Amino acid sequence: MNAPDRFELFILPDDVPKLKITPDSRVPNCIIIKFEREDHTLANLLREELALYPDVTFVAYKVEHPLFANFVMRLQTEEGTRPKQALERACASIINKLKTLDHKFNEEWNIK
Amino acid sequence: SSALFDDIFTVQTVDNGRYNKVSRIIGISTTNSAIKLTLDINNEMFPVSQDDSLTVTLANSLSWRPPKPTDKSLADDYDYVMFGTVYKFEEGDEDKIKVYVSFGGLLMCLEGGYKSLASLKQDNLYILIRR
Amino acid sequence: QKKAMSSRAGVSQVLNRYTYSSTLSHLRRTNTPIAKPRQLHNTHW
Amino acid sequence: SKEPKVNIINAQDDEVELMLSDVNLSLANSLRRTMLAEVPTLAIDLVEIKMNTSVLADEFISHRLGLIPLVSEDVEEMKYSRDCTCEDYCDECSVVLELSARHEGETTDVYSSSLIKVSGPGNLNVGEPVRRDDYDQGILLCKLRNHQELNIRCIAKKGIAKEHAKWSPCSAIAFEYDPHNKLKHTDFWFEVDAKKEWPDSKYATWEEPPKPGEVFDYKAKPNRFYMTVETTGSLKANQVFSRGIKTLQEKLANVLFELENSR
Amino acid sequence: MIIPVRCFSCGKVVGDKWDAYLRLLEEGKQEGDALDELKLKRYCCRRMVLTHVDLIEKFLRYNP
Amino acid sequence: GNLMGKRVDFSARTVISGDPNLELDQVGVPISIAKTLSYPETVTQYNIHRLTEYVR
Amino acid sequence: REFKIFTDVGRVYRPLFIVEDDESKDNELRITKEHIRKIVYGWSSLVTSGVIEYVDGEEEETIMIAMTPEDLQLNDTAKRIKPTFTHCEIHPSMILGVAASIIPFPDHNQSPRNTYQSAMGKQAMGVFLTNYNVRMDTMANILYYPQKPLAKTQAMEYLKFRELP
Amino acid sequence: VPQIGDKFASRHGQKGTIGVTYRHEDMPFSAEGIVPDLIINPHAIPSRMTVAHLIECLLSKVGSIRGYEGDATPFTDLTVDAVSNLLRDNGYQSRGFEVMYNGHTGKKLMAQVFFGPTYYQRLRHMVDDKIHARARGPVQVLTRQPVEGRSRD
Amino acid sequence: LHKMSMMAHRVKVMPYSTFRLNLSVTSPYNADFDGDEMNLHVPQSEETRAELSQLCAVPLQIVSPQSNKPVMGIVQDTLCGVRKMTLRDTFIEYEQVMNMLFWVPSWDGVVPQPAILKPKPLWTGKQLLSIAIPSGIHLQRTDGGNSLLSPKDNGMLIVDGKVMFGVVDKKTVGSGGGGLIHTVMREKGPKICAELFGNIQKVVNYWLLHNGFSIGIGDAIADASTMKEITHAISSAKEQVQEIIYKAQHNELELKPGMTLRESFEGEVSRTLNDARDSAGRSAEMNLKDLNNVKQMVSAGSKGSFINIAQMSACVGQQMVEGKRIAFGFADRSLPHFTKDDFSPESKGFVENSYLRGLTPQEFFFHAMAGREGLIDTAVKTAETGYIQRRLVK
Ligand SMILES: [Zn+2]
Ligand SMILES: [Zn+2]
Repeated sequence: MNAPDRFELFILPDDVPKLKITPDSRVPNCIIIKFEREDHTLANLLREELALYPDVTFVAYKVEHPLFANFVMRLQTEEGTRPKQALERACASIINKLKTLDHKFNEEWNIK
Repeated sequence: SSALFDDIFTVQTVDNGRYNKVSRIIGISTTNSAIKLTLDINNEMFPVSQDDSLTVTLANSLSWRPPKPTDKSLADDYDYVMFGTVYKFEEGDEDKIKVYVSFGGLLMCLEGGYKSLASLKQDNLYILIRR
Repeated sequence: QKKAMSSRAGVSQVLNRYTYSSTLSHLRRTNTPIAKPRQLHNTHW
Repeated sequence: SKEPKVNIINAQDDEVELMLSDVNLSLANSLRRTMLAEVPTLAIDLVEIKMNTSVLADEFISHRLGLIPLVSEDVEEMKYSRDCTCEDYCDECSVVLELSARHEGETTDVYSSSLIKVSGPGNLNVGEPVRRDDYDQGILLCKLRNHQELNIRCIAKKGIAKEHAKWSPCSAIAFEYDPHNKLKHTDFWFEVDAKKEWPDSKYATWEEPPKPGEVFDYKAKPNRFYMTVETTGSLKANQVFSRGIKTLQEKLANVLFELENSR
Repeated sequence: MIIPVRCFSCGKVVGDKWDAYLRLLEEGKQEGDALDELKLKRYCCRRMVLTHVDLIEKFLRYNP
Repeated sequence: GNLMGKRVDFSARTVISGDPNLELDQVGVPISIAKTLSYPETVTQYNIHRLTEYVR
Repeated sequence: REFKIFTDVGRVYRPLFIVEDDESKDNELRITKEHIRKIVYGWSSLVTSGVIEYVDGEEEETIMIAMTPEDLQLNDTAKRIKPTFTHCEIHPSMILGVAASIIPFPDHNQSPRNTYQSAMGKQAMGVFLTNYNVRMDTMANILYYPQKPLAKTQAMEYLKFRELP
Repeated sequence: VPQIGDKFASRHGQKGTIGVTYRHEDMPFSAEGIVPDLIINPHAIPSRMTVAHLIECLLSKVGSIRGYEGDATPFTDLTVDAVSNLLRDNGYQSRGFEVMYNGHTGKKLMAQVFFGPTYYQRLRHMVDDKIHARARGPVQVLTRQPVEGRSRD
Repeated sequence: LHKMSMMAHRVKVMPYSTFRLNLSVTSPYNADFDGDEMNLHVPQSEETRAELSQLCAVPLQIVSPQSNKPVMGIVQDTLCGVRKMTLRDTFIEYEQVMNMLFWVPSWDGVVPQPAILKPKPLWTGKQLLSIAIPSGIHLQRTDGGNSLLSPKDNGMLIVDGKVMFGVVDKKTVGSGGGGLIHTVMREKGPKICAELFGNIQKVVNYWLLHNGFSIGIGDAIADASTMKEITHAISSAKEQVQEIIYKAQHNELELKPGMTLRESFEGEVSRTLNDARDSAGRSAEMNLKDLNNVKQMVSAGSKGSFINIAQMSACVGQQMVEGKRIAFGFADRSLPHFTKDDFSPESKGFVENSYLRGLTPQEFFFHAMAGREGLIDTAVKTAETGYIQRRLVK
């Protein structure tokens, strides 16, 4: 009756970006990234793999409001080091970890 | 850049007054018999039983940087380092003083009277302990 | 009927049909025309 | 071998118990829900009822069929009819099925086996009424008396558990770690003795007890996780893990693509 | 009112188990065990059939 | 009944449910309702731009 | 020193068990396990054999009723503490009407609460009849998939509840 | 369909409406896999005092696992201590309680929860039968003020 | 019936057919979600709006003029949990300490020095909760046995807007006089304090969301030996009654001045049964450790009190109507299942059982007649007070 159409939790509508990055004035070298159409599934995963990279000085996230499947992530790192890269790497590291996993899950499997 | 306290005490007793993971201990000084110490502590993180020889130190110095300082200074040559603030300066008769120290939720009490020019009235205060 | 409403209204209603136990209750219902009557007496046991 | 490591446990056709070690909890949980909610499947979405003398109403039946598990082997090579440049739907983007059931023998039953697959499969095992039943006719839809008819026509589509529950192939998933509370990420309730009053978990048999004389290890983090992935059929439990890893990747892909588009 | 495809609580199918159940009753005289063998472990999927009230039967005795 | 208190227009009523992520003074309103109640706001060369979007 | 006789039409009455001291070898309920297993034998005979009597509110005044048939003719420190006989109570859980009759363990809730459910029950959804598919009545609701409760009262057995959850 | 507003209740005066609706992931769960369909607040217990609810839950958590029909009838010879032992014979905690992992992070809950199957009636009084909003609509005749009831706008 | 029964709120359009209101503003209207409906009115002039924000704004209403104290505090979950979250035993690590500051809209953007650095760097609730409290907020308490080193972690001391020691609950964040709310309005202003809520909320709820919390029958059972220790306090009390009934069926008792021998008979039974139940529960009260959830919800101050627990785990108590123990509707007796002139407690309405044990028929009945009285006026004083009110207004 008043509930949106289910498929609005992942499909982006007419000109709208998945990612929105804003600079932080509060402190030097900091940003707040607005993620569209997402949740804890992908969020918490990025947050985690950042406290592994001892080059990240800060990494938190939050859900503005539960009705809308979105979330803001605020990250702050050391001097002259762009977070995006550490995000790429650790994200790639996930894929590598997963590439390995996949493989390691295939050989393991085969022995049945 | 100097020290403001150095003394080994002895656990008079350990109290776990309704705390499954924290115990409040008390102990007198080995030097003067006027300096007492009351301090709450994480019995889970740092176990301690009655009759122990601990060395307490203090002072304020060596956003909040994460670790990384492994190849930087490290005045952490100890095994317990809390941060907090001090509030009151009480005088129990004579010229004996006694400051009350709370660490963001963790209380502490010092007593004696010989820091009439050592223990300041600022917020700063870092606790240290060893062995 | 007539210009004689000087009767009692409540008697005979529109049998509930929300749930079975609802309908049941309704037939097994008693009324009582009007601080003491409302009390739950012993005799009700 | 090295960094992350897999350790499959007892696995069958409709389950895959297993141990995932050398990984952060964060990522286990992440993967957890991805199977539960974001794995492509295939369920009926549009129903063009032709005849129905059943005691059940139209949309009552429509619901039922939505949950029934269909094949999803080559499910990954299809597009949503909405994205398909064909007005509405078609073989190149949808799968149509028929169903007619007339009551003649004056109680006739309607099992899912009576469904044909009139539309074009694009030549790939998929869109088939997954039967694991011994005879060949899983899930009895309904019964009917004397002269009651029933003519349907189902159309199936992609979709995921997010869009609707009628999709997810998971259906319950076990997850536990550190059965003997050593990390103390919990404070057990009790009246006298915790150990005796608190049931030992069947996973407690794969790890050594605490052992008192040892102090509390603190620098330790949540490593090794005992799971179990139940399946309903449609996709082999293994793919139901791979595709997840992959869908997550596909997401992780755009996460890297969209990234560039912001450079 | 007929059996519920997939259990609300967890999701596991439960459409097929109907005829199987009503048989393991009539003859083999089981409950607990039947279920256990039907592969219905945890109470979540369990409660669905054992709590199902097949109304449809009386409805089917109706004309149209 | 009708004078010391009367039924009035521009009013609505529904079912309440609390939200722990709404500022103290806020009040989440159901889309349906927002699409029903209006407010006479005069046209001004400062909000025309915003109004011209809203009107289309 | 008086005798009240009422034949009247409109007198509420309940049924009770008869005790009678017919034991010339000690001090016991007239009913036996033979009447039981025997259950041309209606309820009218169960009365035509002097095994139950209809005691109205007035007559009650001058009688003494025993609660539990058994007991009223060491312990576990967990269970509930329990505290000439002329009549016995068929069963205490029969003093309830439709509403409370469906409430599990009403003797464990604050009584005024039971009184609430006693009303809300008359406002839930389910199935109110089976002919429903042939009724042209204004307003009516049927719960998609019903479900008989996981816990029940022996009395429910007479409220056909299992067939109409 | 039940909506984020429809009213519900058990058989213990524990009436309540929907505040939100989560899915399987977001939902808390137990090692076994088993996940809840409903989550009501512990605060609705202390002053309501309705304890049988908690009991109805336990009993019903046994008949579920044991497959045997659960008798709840009034004054019989069944106690919480008795039931608790039977539930210990089957495998799960003697009081019902189970461990749960927060559906968002996967990390365990520092506490334990009273997880157990309880009967729930879906009382009528669903939102879309109450939701009403008007701005200058059908006016009454005698008064000329608006009209009564949401049904007549 | 309140000045606060109507307040201006900021509109936030959201989906789904329902009015979404904040939790803390529940008690002013005195509403719940068990089906309650709410009326909404929509302003129409340019001035009307100003009038709505300058006189009816929620922040201005924070302080109720009738009792020169607030009328909105922290309820249920948020209250209940903030207590836990506050305890010395409550520690939080970086990973969570990050997601918590982020959740605070007002965060100054400065991470406070960890209360621990030594092996693993942890924090405590008391700490983070303070980041929601603005600078310059000075609070001093002192309860009963309260002195600069609170053993049981009692009292409350906040300087510069940072928690030093003590637990936070009903007493410290309730609609009370000293109330931390009352002070932030007065010291900082309406706006900031109205915002203060949202922060304190988001933070607590989040923590609880991860720490979890529940309640179940287990939180209502008394020790194995305690259930015995109580029994003989009811047995002895029964005889301590039988004694004074014997000592009454002998005229060996005096009429408490101003009262009738019958009234004076009453006067003792009541003070005997009451005091019994009163300690009966108190025996369990101190027998329920500081982890028992039901207890927690009593210390937190978020629902129920001693009495409640008592009536659920020990003895419900004696029932009564019109001030006197169950009358004699049946000539010279409570029920026909009793010997006439039976003055004992099982007849005059004394439920010796606990809800946990499941009351006897008789007891179950009496109990209702007592409750029955409640509902009566609750369906009369509800509008008769309103009647009495209407006059006062008019
Ligand atoms: Zn198409
Ligand atoms: Zn299930």
